[PDB]
Amino acid sequence: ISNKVDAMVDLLDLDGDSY
Amino acid sequence: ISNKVDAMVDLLDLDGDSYHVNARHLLYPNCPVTRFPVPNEKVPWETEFLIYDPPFYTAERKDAAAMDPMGDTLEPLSTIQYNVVDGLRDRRSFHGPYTVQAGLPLNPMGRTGLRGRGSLSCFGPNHTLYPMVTRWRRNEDGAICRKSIKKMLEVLVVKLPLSEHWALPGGSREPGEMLPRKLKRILRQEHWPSFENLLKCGMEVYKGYMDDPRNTDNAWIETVAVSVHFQDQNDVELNRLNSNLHACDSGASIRWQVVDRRIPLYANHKTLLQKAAAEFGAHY
Amino acid sequence: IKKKECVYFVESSKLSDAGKVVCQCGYTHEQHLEEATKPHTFQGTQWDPKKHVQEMPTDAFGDIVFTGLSQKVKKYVRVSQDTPSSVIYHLMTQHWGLDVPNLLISVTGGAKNFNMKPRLKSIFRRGLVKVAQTTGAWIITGGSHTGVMKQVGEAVRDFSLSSSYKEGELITIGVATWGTVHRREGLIHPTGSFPAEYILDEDGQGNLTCLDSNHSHFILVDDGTHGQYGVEIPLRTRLEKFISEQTKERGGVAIKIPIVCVVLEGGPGTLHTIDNATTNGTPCVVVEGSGRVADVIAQVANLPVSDITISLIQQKLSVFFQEMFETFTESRIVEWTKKIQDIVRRRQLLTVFREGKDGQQDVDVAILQALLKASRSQDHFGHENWDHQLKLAVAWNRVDIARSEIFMDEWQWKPSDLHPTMTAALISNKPEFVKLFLENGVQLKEFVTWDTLLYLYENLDPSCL
Amino acid sequence: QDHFGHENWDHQLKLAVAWNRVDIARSEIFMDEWQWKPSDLHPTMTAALISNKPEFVKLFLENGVQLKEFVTWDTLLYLYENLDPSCL
Repeated sequence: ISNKVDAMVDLLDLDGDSY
Repeated sequence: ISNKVDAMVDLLDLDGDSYHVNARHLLYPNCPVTRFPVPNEKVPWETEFLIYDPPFYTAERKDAAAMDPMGDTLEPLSTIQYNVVDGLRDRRSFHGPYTVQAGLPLNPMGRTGLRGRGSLSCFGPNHTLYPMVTRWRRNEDGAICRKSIKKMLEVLVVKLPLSEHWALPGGSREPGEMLPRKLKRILRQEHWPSFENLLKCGMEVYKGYMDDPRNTDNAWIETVAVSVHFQDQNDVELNRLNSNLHACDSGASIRWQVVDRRIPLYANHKTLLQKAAAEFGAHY
Repeated sequence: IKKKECVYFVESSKLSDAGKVVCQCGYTHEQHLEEATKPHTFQGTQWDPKKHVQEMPTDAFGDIVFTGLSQKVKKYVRVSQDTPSSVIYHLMTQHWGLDVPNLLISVTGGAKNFNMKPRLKSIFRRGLVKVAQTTGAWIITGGSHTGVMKQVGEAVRDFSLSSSYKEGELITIGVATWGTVHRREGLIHPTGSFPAEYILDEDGQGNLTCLDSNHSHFILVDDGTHGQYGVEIPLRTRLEKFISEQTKERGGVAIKIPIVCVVLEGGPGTLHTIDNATTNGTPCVVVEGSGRVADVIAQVANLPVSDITISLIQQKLSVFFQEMFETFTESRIVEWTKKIQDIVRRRQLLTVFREGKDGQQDVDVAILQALLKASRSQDHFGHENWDHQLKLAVAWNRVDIARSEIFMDEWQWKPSDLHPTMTAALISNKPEFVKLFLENGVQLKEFVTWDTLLYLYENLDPSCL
Repeated sequence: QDHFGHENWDHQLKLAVAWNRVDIARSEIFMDEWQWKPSDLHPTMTAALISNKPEFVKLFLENGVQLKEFVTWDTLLYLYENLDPSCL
């Protein structure tokens, strides 16, 4: 469980050229 | 785990304006009077109507429109002309449209909603000066301001023991005397009558008007800013300014101080200081 | 002792010179760092290196703790500008007890201080530790106490006193100018060695910049001068072209050492520094949000070759140095136009660390995508790329980067190919790679040849019983 | 409102003892440019030791307040005059 809630801390911080 | 799910309960609940400020305050430091609030659109009285009026209270200490220790007359006593140097009441302004419209000299920087007081002791400009004594400062062997890139400055300011700020001599036309003698409003308590060429070695900074709190519509303080710089950090020029400091009959202290936007003078010198700081590329 | 190789670079600057802008004398006259040619030499009309600048044995060859800021030790060597790069690399490994590193981080940017969003601080200062913790890297920085080189010294202090672990001792090598240092005096010793001290002073020493506190090793270069800032540029790029040239040695068959920049602030000169790295074929990363020129190249990162003639994006530097598009006091902005248009052309050798959609990946993985992105761009004659990136992938000890990047394309199976890499993880140990290769069909009944054990037992743990 | 130097990062920390709000001491007045000078933390390190307040001491030990330099002779003489009066 402790490894999986750590995956949720980081989951919710998301709000002529050729010359 | 119990501390981390508590971090998730709180994580998901997320779905002219620059005319006057200090003159437009309420309290004026002697008598409890305030009668007219004017905001940043009704300040210049030449532009808008402002049919509402501030009632008047003048001369602040002794004699309301007589002003015999102060030195100005009544409005029924035929107010002396607008831009005349005569007489000993120096009414020679620096701005052109010094307006005596209502029989009294109304100010040119817009109405501050005030009285006509003799806080200035003068119904006029009161052309004053400020000897910006300026040490382009040092360290053990000569420094600059590393804070941004600029140069750091040191300025003598005197803390008067009663008023709670740190000031400079206001050369505001010593009564009977000239402007370099209310330069000696405080500089007589720096003990020397010998050297008198202080502004003769001065450099002009800014002529114009200050946001003095003790202004009114008929009395307002415009000024001239004068720098006295020092680039040596070394010899007789700073020494004659320092060895002529007995300060024998002085109140508190005259200590050399660094400059910033956070010095303990409240408003008047502080809005004046950066114009001196702009000329030499200082930090402010 | 290894003192007879690092040499002085000293000579008078006041033979005759009217550089009286500093008011203390004419131009650093005698009783100064000028000490040798105080009698009359031949003419001394122009001091320029036709007029010779001597190389004598050094006087700063020691070790000084910051009083009283920290307690640890750090090495103090000044060095000439003409010193060969293999000399200092022999000085670092064989005499300072430094391991041969696995990557180089050359953090560059602006010298002036800057403050960004604390989310960027909590990402960049955290992950830059998490690079050098796992890999055992070196962080080549710019020395003194101000600017981007200050912010990287924050990140080591944010680790090595909070989670102060000997396991993963970070190595940040400061390269600065002996001459822009704030206290050149109090650090000289022709004796040769000293566990001495000096005191940090920030607000004084107006032009001469003081050394940053949090660094592991200090290297100071000079031209017998003072005040003149950029003199370490023809050393750091000449040094890093040799460390990237030098190879590893390890029993699992060795690699070439890679190299990466990190730019934070930027500005003029840094834009000249970035493409000079990419022309030599060393990739680097630009961070989003913070930076004078850095947010510029972040903005023109994904646009194709269709150039503004920058004037719309001239003042995207958020400080507004020179305050305007037109009063920028930089004539021929066409100069900076070519420097951008060469950088954005090389798509492989430049990445950009976007905050929103790459920060949750990591700043670890993005700084290690980029080395893998460059080496993917350059292989020769077959499937050496999926041999070369895995050769790197041993020495990272980054198992997921080996898994999520170079095991998701079409892996050319040929499981004899994993045998020079299976031999690596067994000796290095590194046990977690062996489960990864056993997933990929490295059959142990075929792998263990007779000659492999003979190579295996010659590479035991030497401290073992 | 500070006057004449770095008294602001002395005055806010003087408040920050009396709050017992360690994160507000951490997240606000330890994220700007702290002028290091770790003799400056000595009138505040003396505060948290007497007041106790133990959690500030780990914060100052993070900021390089070296205990081998801090404990002067006169500080202990000020320290033993401020014991817990109800203690044995």
